[PDB]
Amino acid sequence: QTGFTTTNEAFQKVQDAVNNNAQALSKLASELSNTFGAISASIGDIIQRLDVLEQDAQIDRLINGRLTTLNAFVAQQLVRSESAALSAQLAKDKVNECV
Amino acid sequence: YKLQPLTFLLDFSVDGYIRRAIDCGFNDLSQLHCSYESFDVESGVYSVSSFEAKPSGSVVEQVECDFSPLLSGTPPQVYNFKRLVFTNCNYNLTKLLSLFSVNDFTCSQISPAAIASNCYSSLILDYFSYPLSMKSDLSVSSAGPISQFNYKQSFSNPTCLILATVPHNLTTITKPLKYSYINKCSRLLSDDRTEVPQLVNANQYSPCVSIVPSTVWEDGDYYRKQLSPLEGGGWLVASGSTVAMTEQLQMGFGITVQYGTDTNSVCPKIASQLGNCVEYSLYGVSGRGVFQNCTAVGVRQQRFVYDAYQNLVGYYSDDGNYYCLRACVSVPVSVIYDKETKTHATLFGSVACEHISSTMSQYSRSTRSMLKPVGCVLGLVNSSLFVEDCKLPLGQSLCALPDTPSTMRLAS
Amino acid sequence: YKLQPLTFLLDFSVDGYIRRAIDCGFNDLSQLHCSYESFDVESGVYSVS
Amino acid sequence: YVDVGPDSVKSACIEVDIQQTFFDKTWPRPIDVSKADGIIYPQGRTYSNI
Amino acid sequence: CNGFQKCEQLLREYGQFCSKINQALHGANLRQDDSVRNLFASVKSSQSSPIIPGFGGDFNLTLLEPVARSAIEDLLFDKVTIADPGYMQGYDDCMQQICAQYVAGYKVLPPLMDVNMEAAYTSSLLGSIAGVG
Repeated sequence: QTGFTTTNEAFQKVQDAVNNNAQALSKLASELSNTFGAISASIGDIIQRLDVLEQDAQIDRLINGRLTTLNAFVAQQLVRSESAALSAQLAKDKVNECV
Repeated sequence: YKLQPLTFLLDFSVDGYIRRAIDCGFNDLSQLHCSYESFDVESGVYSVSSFEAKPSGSVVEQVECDFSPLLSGTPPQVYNFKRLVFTNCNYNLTKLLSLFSVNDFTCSQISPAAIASNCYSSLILDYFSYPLSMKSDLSVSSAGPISQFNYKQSFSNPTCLILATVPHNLTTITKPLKYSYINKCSRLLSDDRTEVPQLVNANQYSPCVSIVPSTVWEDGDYYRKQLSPLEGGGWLVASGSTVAMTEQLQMGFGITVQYGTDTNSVCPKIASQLGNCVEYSLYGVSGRGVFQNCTAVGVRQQRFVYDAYQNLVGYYSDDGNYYCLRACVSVPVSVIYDKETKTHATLFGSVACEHISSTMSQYSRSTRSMLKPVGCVLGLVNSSLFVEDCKLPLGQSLCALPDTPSTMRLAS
Repeated sequence: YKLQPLTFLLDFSVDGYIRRAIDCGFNDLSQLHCSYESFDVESGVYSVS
Repeated sequence: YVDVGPDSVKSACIEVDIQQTFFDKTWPRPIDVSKADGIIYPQGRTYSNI
Repeated sequence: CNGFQKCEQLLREYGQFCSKINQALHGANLRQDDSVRNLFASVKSSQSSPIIPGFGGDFNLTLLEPVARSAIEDLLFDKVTIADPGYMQGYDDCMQQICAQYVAGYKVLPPLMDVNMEAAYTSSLLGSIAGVG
């Protein structure tokens, strides 16, 4: 009871797991919204570049990159959910016998 | 009935003639029906596009550089071109085009209407004497001699290449004796076995251009200057070609827009201070944020402030008032189809209950123009019975503990 | 002192003035700080040239 | 152009004595990044505490 | 996209990709709920001794509920630093100042179980351990 952060390695593991889920969600989404296009304000050529033709090109590449990044984020979430399901079954077994 | 481009889910009977159609745009349920590509979707909690707050009270923050020196006196040749930089000054594109008839107008990597409307950090204009016939030879990037050895425009910077003819009525411009350009520029090495040509950079001075007189004496004239041992020795070879002077003087103008410099507004009381709401604009950066006095972080040497993100916050732009902006507020919507009970309940995630506005009153975003205070669930829900514990329970699990059985009729 | 293009970790005070900086190019120890993008890092094996 | 005012009317420039060896001294002052010696602030904008 | 007429024309062509991403997220949330229920089902259906401040003589018991939110569990939740999930007042707290809805744009779903409900399940387990010993 007196010591959790230093005495218990397992408590440090809880802190790491909580930090990892929060960091992955916060860092990934912010970076994608952070000017993915080489020269953009998160929207490509909204008014400054050659009217509709330049705007459509820059927006299209930015949208395609965002979609591929979203697919990678979704794949990571699916892997995390699968690992969680296996760990949950192990936790249920520990409660059933050891507890 | 008005026609607009729309994505319609189409259901075809045995005949194949269309019998049932779904409009994805109108109603949240119709968007759900388009998803799964099924007329009826299994009951579930489904997210809908968040309702962004409407922009209001837009704030806009925006000397008199004359273009007379460029059109006054003899224009220099393309190799001897002189570039004039105009900063923090009011400018009129219409006056320049009216003054000179424009045979060719082109802008690269930018829109001519857009540059005129948008304030620019810098406006560099280059004046040169150019023959009208060789429009192709002058280019932002080309293997032609005029770009290679005379005047070039930077490809990376948005640049406008304009060819214009001075009017006879205008007397401020003085016609040059003849159009002159250096066809070939090369420097002999000290050994003299190999001679290396030099390609002029855009807005770059050339040593060969200086040795050639402003007007070349003869077409294909040859000028030789012996390079000093300090610069590696050898000789400088310049070949200059002359184009016969036209009856009407023709001038080639290169327009370069700089937005690189952070703080400069070359612009052609809603817009002013007061307005603690979503829409805003500043000297050079326009963003949507709510401004409140904060007085917390910022050297104030630069009016714009960065949040360590690719898009800077830009707060504290006014020196007099320290205002820190925030991100635009968007309210998430979650709807349970409840197909078995055929009842739809709409919940707005977070944002308390009072903050949310009925029928998107304060929010521009909606599925379509026509949409669709009791307690306070995860979010306000349009249900007649707030609590009916142990009544026909069904595990909808719309937010957390509430099972929301509608066999409407939530929080059991 | 001559200047050359380089990436430097920068620490900003509440005033926003740069009290201290890290030169990643100077040495491997600075390079590990640059990799983490943190002025202080826990000791660990790090990538080297 | 610009005017620097009247040019000097002095007949001859003043004699100069050059003693590089006397000037040379051991005074080493290495740039210290830790104290942010000789680093320009980003001119574009101010930055956050992190 | 922030939301523009130009964005909509490209988005409708790529709408199927957006729909498939949503389907995968909905499935992941549902499976996580199924896992939580399965663990709870094992804890449930077990007779529980009524909670006593002292279950046995000469035994210190931090596990006893202060009254929901058992002492040690509170310790754990306090040492750690979670600011990512805000519900009902979470958007209001961000305005006062994580910012999931303010920028980018995603919604963090509720756990679907109250902390008091989780404490009640631990309370049932604490009573069960002595009986099934």
